[PDB]
Amino acid sequence: KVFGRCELAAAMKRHGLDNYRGYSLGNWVCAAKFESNFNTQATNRNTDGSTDYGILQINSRWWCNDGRTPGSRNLCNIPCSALLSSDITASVNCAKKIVSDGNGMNAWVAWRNRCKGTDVQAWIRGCRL
Ligand SMILES: CNC(=O)/C=C(\C)OP(=O)(O)OC
Repeated sequence: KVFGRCELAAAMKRHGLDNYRGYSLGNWVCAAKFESNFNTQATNRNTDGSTDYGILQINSRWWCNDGRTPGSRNLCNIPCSALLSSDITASVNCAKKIVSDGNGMNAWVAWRNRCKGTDVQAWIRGCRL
């Protein structure tokens, strides 16, 4: 699924991500924008052989099991495929563990480089939430 901007905002709000660990909904939307362009089925191989999965590009080196990432962990206790669902529940739950790990949303490199410090509120401008 390719979410609309406000559609995704509403889904993230519905699943308790707005102001989770103090990150406003804008931040989650901006991150998903530059991670997946809103597309739940987004996958990208990393040069180290891990893969990033879904709207928030959760990585198999630590978070989810894909069975092909030697040495990795699965700290969200999910197959990475479950991060590709139309329903964002699994991604949202794992993103909550990721963002609580200590470095906040800086774990998402695209958030650091493209969202951090910006007028992230634009991402939810005009949305009925
Ligand atoms: C295209 N994939 C990515 O940008 C992966 C990002 C850095 O990983 P998170 O989303 O940082 O992974 C837990």
